[PDB]
Formats: sequence, structure tokens, C-alpha cells
Amino acid sequence: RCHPHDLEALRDFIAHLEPKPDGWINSSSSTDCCNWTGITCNRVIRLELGNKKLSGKLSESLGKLDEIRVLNLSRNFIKDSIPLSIFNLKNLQTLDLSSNDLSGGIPTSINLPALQSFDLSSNKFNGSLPSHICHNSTQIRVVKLAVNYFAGNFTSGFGKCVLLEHLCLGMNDLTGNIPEDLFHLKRLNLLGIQENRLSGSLSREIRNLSSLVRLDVSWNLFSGEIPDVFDELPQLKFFLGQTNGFIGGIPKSLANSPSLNLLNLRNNSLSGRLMLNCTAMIALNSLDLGTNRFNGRLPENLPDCKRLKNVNLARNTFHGQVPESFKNFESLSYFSLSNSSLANISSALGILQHCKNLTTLVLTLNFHGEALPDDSSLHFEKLKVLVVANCRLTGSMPRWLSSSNELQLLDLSWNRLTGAIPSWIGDFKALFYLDLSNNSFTGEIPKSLTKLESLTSRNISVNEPSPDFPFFMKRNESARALQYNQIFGFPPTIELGHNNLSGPIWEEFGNLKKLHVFDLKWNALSGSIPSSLSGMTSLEALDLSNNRLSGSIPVSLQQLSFLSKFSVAYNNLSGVIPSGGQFQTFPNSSFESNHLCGEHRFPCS
Amino acid sequence: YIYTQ
Amino acid sequence: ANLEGDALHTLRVTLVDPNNVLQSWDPTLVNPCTWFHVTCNNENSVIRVDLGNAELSGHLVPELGVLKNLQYLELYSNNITGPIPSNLGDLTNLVSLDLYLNSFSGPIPESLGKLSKLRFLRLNNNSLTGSIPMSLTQITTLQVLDLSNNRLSGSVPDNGSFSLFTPISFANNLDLCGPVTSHPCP
Ligand SMILES: *[C@@H]1O[C@H](CO)[C@@H](O[C@@H]2O[C@H](CO)[C@@H](O)[C@H](O)[C@H]2NC(C)=O)[C@H](O)[C@H]1NC(C)=O
Ligand SMILES: *[C@@H]1O[C@H](CO)[C@@H](O)[C@H](O)[C@H]1NC(C)=O
Ligand SMILES: *[C@@H]1O[C@H](CO)[C@@H](O)[C@H](O)[C@H]1NC(C)=O
Ligand SMILES: *[C@@H]1O[C@H](CO)[C@@H](O)[C@H](O)[C@H]1NC(C)=O
Ligand SMILES: *[C@@H]1O[C@H](CO)[C@@H](O)[C@H](O)[C@H]1NC(C)=O
Ligand SMILES: *[C@@H]1O[C@H](CO)[C@@H](O)[C@H](O)[C@H]1NC(C)=O
Ligand SMILES: *[C@@H]1O[C@H](CO)[C@@H](O)[C@H](O)[C@H]1NC(C)=O
Ligand SMILES: *[C@@H]1O[C@H](CO)[C@@H](O)[C@H](O)[C@H]1NC(C)=O
Ligand SMILES: *[C@@H]1O[C@H](CO)[C@@H](O)[C@H](O)[C@H]1NC(C)=O
Ligand SMILES: *[C@@H]1O[C@H](CO)[C@@H](O)[C@H](O)[C@H]1NC(C)=O
Repeated sequence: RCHPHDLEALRDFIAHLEPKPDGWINSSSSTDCCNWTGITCNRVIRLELGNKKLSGKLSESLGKLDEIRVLNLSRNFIKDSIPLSIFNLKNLQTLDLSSNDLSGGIPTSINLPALQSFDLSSNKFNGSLPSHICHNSTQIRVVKLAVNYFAGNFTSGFGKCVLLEHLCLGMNDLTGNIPEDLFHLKRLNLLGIQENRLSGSLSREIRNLSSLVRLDVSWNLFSGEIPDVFDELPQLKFFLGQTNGFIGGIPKSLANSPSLNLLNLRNNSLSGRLMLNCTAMIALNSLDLGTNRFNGRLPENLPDCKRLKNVNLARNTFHGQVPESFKNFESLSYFSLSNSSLANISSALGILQHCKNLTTLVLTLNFHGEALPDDSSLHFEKLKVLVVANCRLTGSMPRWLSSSNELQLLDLSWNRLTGAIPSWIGDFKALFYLDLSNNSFTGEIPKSLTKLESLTSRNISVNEPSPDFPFFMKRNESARALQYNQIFGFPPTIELGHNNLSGPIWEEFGNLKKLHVFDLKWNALSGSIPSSLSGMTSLEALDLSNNRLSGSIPVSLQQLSFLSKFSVAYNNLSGVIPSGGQFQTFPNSSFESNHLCGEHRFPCS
Repeated sequence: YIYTQ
Repeated sequence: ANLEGDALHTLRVTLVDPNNVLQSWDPTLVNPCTWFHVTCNNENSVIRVDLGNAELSGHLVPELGVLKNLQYLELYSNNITGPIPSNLGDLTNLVSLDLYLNSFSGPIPESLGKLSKLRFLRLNNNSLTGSIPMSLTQITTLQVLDLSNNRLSGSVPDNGSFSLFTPISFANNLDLCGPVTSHPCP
């Protein structure tokens, strides 16, 4: 039997919230509060109902639980405001109201002397930063205001939280520079201020935050040089400052930090020669300097970084050949150098093959005009993701790729490749994304494609690769580019469009139960569209336009209920345009230039 | 085509 | 489309998804443009949600009305219940509302008459009750209309764009009446 005062507070609290948990169904007629889901006594001292689909509003009686030490209501659907009495519990040491739909703002008077952790992340809080919470809450170690609508200056105050360890102000709308007082925080080990609108140089006084382990400054409007302060940050492990306007090179002290694991300054304005003392940087495993104006040949000493696993140097202004020293990049797993004026793909491939841990390789927009190596000597045993697109490469499908049995994604589109698509292309048990579009392949489409294991049985299992860099996709040069953080984020895809191909569309394509995009536009295919394409239940996009196909559109295609993109324009088809199911959501354009009769669109004689 | 940046 | 991505994520949490069709609906992205079964346009605004025959249940959400540019809503052949959210009437750009073969309950919202660009309204094989919104006639662009196999009632309109419809579209209702129907109106 719990205290009648807490028993009442709990009842008002849950009266404004649905649905009642396990748990609380008998709350009206019980005194046994200490065993209800979430409660903990010794007087209620904890109340934890995170992730319980709670909907409604925070009752005012919450501030009546005078002995509460933990208040956890994270990950629910609680709207409206936080009651004022909750800002006066004398014993509350952890407050977690993250991931709800809380709104309004934070009071100017707060008195939480016991408070250690304050988390209002992922809500709709508005207004000025609760900086003054450091006045009465002298013991506070964690402040989390991330993902809210806090705007205005990044105001002074947090420097009064002498004991503060985590400060997260990410994804708000803050302006101004980092306030001078914040550099008093001798014990701060996390500072996230990313995804705001902060501006100005990044002060050298950061050297004071000597306890920092993780510093995220990314996605702001900072400018000037990266401050040369990294010898005064012996515990720093993660510097993230991408998408700012930083300039100059990598400072000597950053270039010599033995603790740094990850460095990400992508999308800035860095320049000159890129040097990193790989003898000093013994912990470095991920490096992302893409979209900068570094120049010269690719650094020759990067493989001396013996832990370096993720390397992204894309879209800089390097040039020339992959340095000969990259043979010894023993640790390299993901390597992306898109759009970097790289030369000699015969040499680059012949060298990168030595990196036995290499699983993802992106060389898009490089080697302009050269010839894909035919040499069958090349071996990439662990290769999972190979994107070598838009290089105008000549030659034929590289036979050597056939022994990369773990291949999951292959893009060789927008080249000048010839010959037939070999049949071994269908022996990749883990292949789920294939783009060979916009080349000059000839001959029949190989039947092995129809037997691609990862497209037929929805229980084939493999480990997705985990590069730190994202992948972008544009259908055409104009199209807004799409971001994909995860390899398994890509739709299962067979893209053979814009080639020079002939033969039928094999009936057996009906086997591919889990194919999403099937694109064969702009070839010279013939025969009838098999009724068995209805077997591809997961189809979202089916483009057969611009071929030589004959016969009617199989009326079974109506069963394709995910089908949102569909064209058979510019063929030789005849009969009635199928109606309903998905079909009346397709535009007139999908059926134009045929002998196809409609009912509302394309009449007949 | 897929690229990286 | 971080707001539009948010509206669709609420719709996923409320819906019940045994087959994991919405598994790629990841809200940490700046838009839902790479989400399977969701088509964005040249400005990354959602124009299609294509979830027909996807073994979904649960119920819809008012949030769907955030998708200002939504043109095709295909949720037919599922086991979705509850009412039809009348925000839907804000989705002015809608050309197709396909919610047939579900178990929607309650009335057809009167706010559907605000869908001036609508051509296909198919709400058949559900559990709808009440009258047919006379707003609906106001829609000049209506082509296909299926209200059959429900529990609707009242005099069925035959003015405006309803002059084009016949008994199959209103068949099997609890107490519908008019020329277009088996019973005459009392
Ligand atoms: C790289 O940096 C640029 C410059 O900040 C980013 O471009 C901005 O993008 C935002 C939101 O997408 C726009 O509102 C701004 O107008 C853009 N600024 C400028 C000057 O163009 C860009 O998005 C970043 N790209 C990546 C891939 O990180
Ligand atoms: C609150 O509960 C959630 C979900 O049950 C848990 O993940 C989280 O760690 C808790 N918050 C704190 C601050 O302990
Ligand atoms: C601290 O507590 C006092 C009353 O004890 C209150 O008036 C004051 O506003 C609190 N401090 C701040 C800055 O919130
Ligand atoms: C690089 O690092 C090693 C070990 O820290 C050091 O001994 C060496 O002299 C450094 N060289 C330069 C030029 O930074
Ligand atoms: C490739 O780099 C060039 C040179 O800066 C730039 O014009 C272009 O936008 C980049 N394209 C891609 C897809 O990265
Ligand atoms: C490519 O590089 C290799 C080795 O550096 C060289 O032998 C070969 O001649 C180069 N090919 C061309 C045409 O530059
Ligand atoms: C094919 O690739 C070339 C670049 O190599 C490009 O100019 C052309 O537009 C592409 N064709 C299509 C239709 O994608
Ligand atoms: C198809 O291939 C032939 C031979 O390479 C070529 O002449 C023609 O221009 C190509 N056409 C298309 C549509 O890609
Ligand atoms: C599609 O066809 C119909 C009838 O021919 C016509 O009313 C409609 O405007 C057409 N759509 C386009 C894009 O013009
Ligand atoms: C729709 O409803 C009717 C009557 O309840 C039923 O007989 C018919 O089979 C249903 N149609 C479909 C397509 O399921």
C-alpha cells in the first residue's frame, strides 16, 4: 500500500493519458501502486513509462510526487506543456521527456537542486535556451536540448555548470558564435552543436575544453581556419565539422593527434596539400575530407595509418594515379574517390586488389575515357559494393569480377561498354542491385538473371557493409540527387536500360519475387510481355518503353499492387489498356505510341 | 548513376 | 520534406505492418523520398503513397493532411479500420483516393467535396454509414466512383458530376435510395 498522497498523484497523471499499461487498469480501485508498471518506491521515487504509446498531456499532479528522483516519459505521444511544479521537485535527479510532442517553453525560474540529467530532446520546445538551470542545479552533468525549435543566440550561462559533461544543442535554429563562457567547462566530454546556424571563426579557446572526447560542429555556418588546438585535447576521438565554410589546410596538431578515431570535415573549403602524420595518428580509422579543394596527387602516406578503415576523398581536386603505396592499405574497407580526376584504371585496380579488406569501392566520374581492364588476374575476394559509373569506360564486362562472390551492388552505368552481359552475372548469390544502364551491351539478356538468389527467395542472408560515407543517386543530370546512408536502403534493382539489346523478356523473370525496379527501356527487345511478370509481386517500377515488343499487355499485371512507375510507350503493342488495379494511376504517357485502345484515354476504331 | 561526395 | 516525412512516420507507427513493407520508412532522413512505396516529385514533395494489398491494418491518422502535394493515395486491399480522416479534404491536389477493400467505419467526410482535382474515388467494400456528401457533386473532374458494398443511406445525388454514375457504384447499401437505386426515396 503506497502513500495516499502519491496514490492520488499517480491517478491524476494517468487520467490524462491513454492507454493504461499492464498494469494500471485497476488504478481507480487499488492502493498497490508500488507494483504498477514503472513505479518504484522505497513513497514513489521513480516513475518510468518510456516507450509505452502514452497519449495525452502531462498532469499538474506530477509536481506533487515530492520524493521522485527519476521521471522518465521518453518516446511517447505527449502533447502540450510541461507543468511548472515539475520544475521544483527537490529530489528529481534525472528528467527524461525526450521524443514526445511537448511544446511551449521553459520557465525562467527553475529549482532542481538534485538534478544530474536533463533531457528534453526531440520535442517542439520553443524560445530561449534554459541556460539558467545551472543556477540551482549545481550537480548537473547532462544537458540535452537536441531536435527542438530553440532559436535566438547561443546564450551565455552553461559556463555555470561547473560539472557539466554532455551538452547537446543539435538540430535547433541557434545563431551567433559559441559563447565565451562555454570554455570554462573543464569537464565537458561531449559538445554537440551541429545543424544550427552558428557562425564566425571557431575560437582557439576550445583548447580549454580539455576533456572533450567528441566535438560535433557540423552543418553550421562557421568560417576561418580550423584552430590549431589538438595537442591540448588529448582525449578527442571524434571531430565532425562537415558542411561549414572552413578554410586552410589540416593544422599540424590535428595532423598529429594520436587519439582521434574519426575526422569528418567534408563539404568545406579546405585547400593546399593534404598532409597527415600517419605515424602519429595511431587511432585514426575513419577519414572524410570529400568535397574540398585539396590538390596534388593523392597522399602517398595514408596507408601508413594502420587503423584507417574508412577513407573518403571524393570530389576534391586531386589528380593522377592511385599512389603505388596503396598496396599496403591493410585496413582499408571502404574507399570512395568519386569525381577526383584519377587516371589509369588499369593501375588503380591492379593496386587496390592488394587491399584484402576492401569491400566497398566507389570510383564514379574518374578515368575519363579509358578502358576497363579485361585482365583476369585481378582478384577482389571481399568486394561487396562496386560503383564505377559515368567514366565513359570502353571494353566489355570484366571477367575478373566473377570471383567476387560476395558482390551485393554493382553500378557500371553511363560508360561505353560492349559485348553481351555474360551469364556469370546471374551467379552472384548476394547481388540485389544491378545497374548496367546507358552502355552499348548487345545480344540477349542472360537467363541467369532470372535465377538471382537474392531476388527470388525472401530468405537469403548476408551482412551489409558499413561505410561511414553516404551514397548519392541521380537518375539524370538534372534530377535532384537522392541520399542513401545504408546499402540495404537501395531498392532491389535490375537496370539494363539504354543499351542495344535484343531477344525476348524471359517468362522466368516471374521468379524474382522481391525485385522492386525492373528497367529495360531503350533497347531492341521483341516478342510478348509475358503474363508471368505478374509473379514479380514486389515490383514498384516497370519500364519497358522504347522497344520492339508485340502482343497485348497481360491483363494479369493488374495484380501488381505496389507498381507505381510503369511504361510500355513506344513499342508495337495492341489491345486494351488494362483498367483499375494500379493502372488508372499511370499517365497517358505510359501507353503512347502503340496500337493500344483505352476507355477514357486513347479511343479506337 | 550512383556517386559519392 | 522533413515535415512530410514526419507525417508519414506517424502513419507508420499507428499502422500495423506484419510484412515489413514500411521497414525502409526511416525518419532520420531529411525526406521520405527514398522510402519504398513512396514517390516524391522534382522538389522532393510526396505525390504518391502506393500501399495497396500490403497486409496492413491499424488505422489512418489526421497527419496525412500534411502531404500538400499528394496526388495518389493507394491503400486498397488492406485490413485498415477506424474512420476516414477528414483532413483528407485538405489534400486538394489528390487525383486518386483508393481505400476500397478495407474495414473503414463511420461516415464519408464532407470535406471530400474540397478535392476539386479528384477523378477516382473508390471507397467500396468497407463499413461506411451515413449519407453521401453533396459536396461530392461539386467535383467537376470525377470519373470513377465506387461506393458499393457499404452500409450507407439516404437519397443519392444525381446533379453535377453524379449524373454519370449507375447502380453498380451504389449497389449493396443498407438503405440507399433514388433512381440510381433499387428503392425509390420515401
Ligand atoms: C554542402 O554545403 C553547401 C553549402 O552550405 C550546402 O548547400 C546548402 O544547402 C542548404 C539546405 O540544403 C540550402 O538551404 C542552402 O541554400 C545551400 N547553401 C548554398 C550556398 O548552396 C549543401 O547542401 C552541402 N551538401 C552536402 C551533400 O553536404
Ligand atoms: C528512459 O527510458 C528509456 C526507454 O525505456 C531508456 O532508453 C532511457 O535510457 C531512459 N532515460 C534515462 C535518462 O535513463
Ligand atoms: C533558484 O531558486 C530560486 C528560489 O529558491 C528561484 O527564485 C530562482 O529563480 C532559481 N534560479 C533560477 C535562475 O531559475
Ligand atoms: C610525425 O610523427 C612522429 C611521431 O609523432 C614524429 O616523431 C615525427 O618527427 C613527426 N613528423 C612531422 C614532420 O610531423
Ligand atoms: C564533380 O566535380 C565537378 C568539379 O567540381 C563538379 O562540377 C560536379 O558537380 C561534380 N559532380 C558530382 C556528381 O559530384
Ligand atoms: C598505367 O600505369 C602503369 C604503372 O604505373 C604503367 O605501366 C602504364 O603504362 C600506365 N598506362 C598508361 C597508358 O598510362
Ligand atoms: C549516358 O552517358 C553519357 C555520359 O557518359 C551521358 O552524356 C548521356 O546523357 C547518358 N545517357 C542517358 C540517356 O542517360
Ligand atoms: C545501338 O547500338 C548500335 C551499334 O553500337 C548503335 O549504332 C546505335 O546508335 C545504338 N542505339 C541506341 C538506341 O542506343
Ligand atoms: C490524357 O487523355 C485524356 C483523354 O484523351 C485527356 O483528357 C487528358 O487531358 C490527357 N492528359 C494529358 C497529359 O493531356
Ligand atoms: C465486396 O463485397 C461483397 C458483398 O459484401 C462481396 O460479396 C464481394 O465478394 C466483395 N468483392 C471483393 C472484390 O472482395
